[PDB]
Amino acid sequence: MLTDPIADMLTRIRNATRVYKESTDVPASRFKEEILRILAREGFIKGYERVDVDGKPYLRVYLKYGPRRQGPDPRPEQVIHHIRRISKPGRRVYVGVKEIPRVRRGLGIAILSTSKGVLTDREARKLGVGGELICEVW
Amino acid sequence: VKELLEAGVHFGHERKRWNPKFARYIYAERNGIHIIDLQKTMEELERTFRFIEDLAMRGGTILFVGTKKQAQDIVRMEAE
Amino acid sequence: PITKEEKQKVIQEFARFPGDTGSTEVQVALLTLRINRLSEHLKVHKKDHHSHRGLLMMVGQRRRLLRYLQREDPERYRALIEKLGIRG
Amino acid sequence: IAVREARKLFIPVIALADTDSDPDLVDYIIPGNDDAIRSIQLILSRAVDLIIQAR
Amino acid sequence: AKVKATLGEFDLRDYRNVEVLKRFLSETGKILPRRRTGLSAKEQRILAKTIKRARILGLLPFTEKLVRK
Amino acid sequence: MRRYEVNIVLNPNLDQSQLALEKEIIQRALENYGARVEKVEELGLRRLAYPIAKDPQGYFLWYQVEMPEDRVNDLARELRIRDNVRRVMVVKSQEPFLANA
RNA sequence: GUGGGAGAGGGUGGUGGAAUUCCCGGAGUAGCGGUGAAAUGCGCAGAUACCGGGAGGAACGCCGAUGGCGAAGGCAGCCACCUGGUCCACCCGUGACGCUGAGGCGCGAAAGCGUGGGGAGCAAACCGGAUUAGAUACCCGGGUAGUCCACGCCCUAAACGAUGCGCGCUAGGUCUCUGGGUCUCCUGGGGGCCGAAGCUAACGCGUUAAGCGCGCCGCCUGGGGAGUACGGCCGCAAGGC
Repeated sequence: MLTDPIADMLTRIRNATRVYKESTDVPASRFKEEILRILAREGFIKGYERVDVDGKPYLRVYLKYGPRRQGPDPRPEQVIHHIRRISKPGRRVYVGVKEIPRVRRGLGIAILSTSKGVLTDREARKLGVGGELICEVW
Repeated sequence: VKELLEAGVHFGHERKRWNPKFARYIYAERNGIHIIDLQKTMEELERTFRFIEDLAMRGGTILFVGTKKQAQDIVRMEAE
Repeated sequence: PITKEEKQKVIQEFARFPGDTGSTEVQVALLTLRINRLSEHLKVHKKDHHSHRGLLMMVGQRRRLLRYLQREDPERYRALIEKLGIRG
Repeated sequence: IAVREARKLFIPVIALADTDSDPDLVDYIIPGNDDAIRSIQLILSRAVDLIIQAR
Repeated sequence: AKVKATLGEFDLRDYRNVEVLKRFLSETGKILPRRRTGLSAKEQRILAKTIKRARILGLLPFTEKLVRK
Repeated sequence: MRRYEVNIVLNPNLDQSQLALEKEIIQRALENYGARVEKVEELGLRRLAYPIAKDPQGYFLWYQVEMPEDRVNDLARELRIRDNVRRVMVVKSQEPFLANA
């Protein structure tokens, strides 16, 4: 049984991005849409679209790669090197403003579900709110 | 086209040998054989010829490496 | 073997509405019929350990569905339990 | 082996690839036939003519 | 040759069709494998069952002796 | 009630009197056990591939019957009481799976 | 739910053939049997090899498969009956009814035990022969328990895929078993073999993952001492946890 949808979506993005596929399909929801919009605005993915697969509402994610490399293994450099899930079912992680982590000295991002919506760590610190720590991406 | 089509350029191998990573070039499958999209052949050919001409006019050296059975004579004659 | 006719009579007897074959009542009734037949069979044939697994799975399924129905709608649950004579 | 050697030394690769090949290892690719003497003849003759003319 | 090939249309489940079932036996009263018959797994299974049934009825021999060395 | 086939292999060395006698006996037992015949086929005498009851011959009777399942076993145990009947085979009526279509 | 499919899945009744052994009948003589070689052994009270008629017990030759079914341990002569799981198509009904699951309950090869039956073949222990510094062993001739059936115990294993279960995602090619379709070939499920990405200490695994993730359970923390001692629980006992 599918126990965690968000981990599913992140894993779908990861598995896709590594066999250098171009787009991917993930079941649609409001929360998933929020995470996708944050990813897109941050320039991590080319962008997301709402589509229908046999009636079922799906999200198509268009994925971003680097320039083609030279020499052996010329596969383009990844834009998403590493994407995790922090707070999983069976162990929920919540942090205050003081405890908001910094990812790769700011080169990466961390996504929060704060009381004022889904925000990056930067925006959450700026506003001065905390909440669930969803994922780290760099 | 109009030279490629008559030369049998757009004829590939059967479904038993096609490399998945090549799928982006295949037009359609006929009678158990794989047919190459000649259009994409056209754009790619234009690109490669542009590169070749630029390198040649710059004075670069190009090496021909074909060691099949039939390709030997053609490679020799063209390279010479 | 459970005949088509008996199955149909049970379905038409426990249907929520005419043309229903999937409600909790229908499923529980069919499970009850299967359990009855298998129970008597195992009562006769003692050393048939393989069919006992089928019986256990059937009983578990029936209990799960009954739990769901009781959680959702109590009146229907009590009506069904009294009608089928389960746990009594 | 030739292609791998060319990759290792940072040398551009031009190939007359067909269905049973990996396009990634080739920088500049000509998706066509590798059998069919006529196909080889056309492609190579055109390339050699372009070489000769643009000298 | 193959026994199925050297035959017309017939029904495998006929346990009394002796004049054809006699063909699917060796010189010794044994069922010929799929190498010698040339049938699918399903057909071969049905054929073996039918041969056994006919052998029970006494139409076919359980064992025989080859007249050779 | 289901559909079945019944095979009786009985003594070849029975004259007309004994043949009709045993025929009537088995038939009477047949309607006794709630059977219902659709057709009767007699194949006369055929050569066996091995001796049965010290004899190389046998008389074949074939009845496509229809009767309740639960009694079938009993029926068989009745058809085997006669000393003159050598073999009884009751087989559920299968389908003509046509080979080499 | 409706329409279908495959199978050594299980239980209960019956009946089919070819061996082995013993009894009897017909003949029929001088050795059979056994080994690397030989004896022990059976035979002149008629052995062995042949034919015929009986009795009884256990196992199912070809098909047979690198095959199928089951949650495992396991399951194949044939027929009937009573039943379990599973797959495909139609997407017809309900509306999240779900996954895992410490304890508990049940099943669990072989060997072993208890109460009865049965006993053809094989064969622990045992009795002889042979080989040999010695064989208390391997080889040979006999031979009880046991191996078989009913009920009741025992509960272990190299109980193995040495790989817990459920779900989703990530190139393909090939060989098979079994369904539906518009049948050149597409579309489900199962069993194998090469191999993308990836993983691994390596071997190797790789859509039936040992990859990328999630949920729950069970285990591990140097080798001996040691699955030992002790205490507890379960067993008629051996013994098991």
